[PDB]
Amino acid sequence: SHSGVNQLGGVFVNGRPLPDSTRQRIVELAHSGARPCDISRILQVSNGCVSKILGRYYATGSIRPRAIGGSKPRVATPEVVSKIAQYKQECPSIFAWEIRDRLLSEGVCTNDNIPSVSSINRVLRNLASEKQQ
DNA sequence: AAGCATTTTCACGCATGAGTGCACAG
DNA sequence: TTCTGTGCACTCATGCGTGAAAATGC
Repeated sequence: SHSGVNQLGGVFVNGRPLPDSTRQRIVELAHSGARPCDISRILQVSNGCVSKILGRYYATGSIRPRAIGGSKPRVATPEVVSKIAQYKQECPSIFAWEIRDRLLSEGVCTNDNIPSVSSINRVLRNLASEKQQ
């Protein structure tokens, strides 16, 4: 990414959150009685942004930005993960492909959402450390 | 009887960044 | 041969701030 200047002379990084320092400032200024437009002017942050941050702060008490990107589980869904754990639990010596075949035959997954063996072992590894935590 | 200021909204164009499944290796 | 661990490149459905138009407010 790269920094830029907005119509107010403020530096912003397109697609990224405003620095925590600015976010704290925003709430700090509001707390002392500054209206959103004042905060916008002083901190050279867009009015819409000031509004969103302040709004979310009042609703959640958080100044931290939410998680951008990533993705949601496609094959390793919670029920599938429970099942995988379920299979390993009752037969530790079981192979990933054996676990795959099971998820399929039992109908926990369709040929469209069946995890790759790799993912299955990844799931298994994720569970392993999880219980070490 | 007349407008500018504020605040509210959200389309935009951006940058991801979790989850997945390969090739490769032990 | 099999299997499972590593490292990678890919994917898109997210959330970002901005800018500006639509509401309000004053």
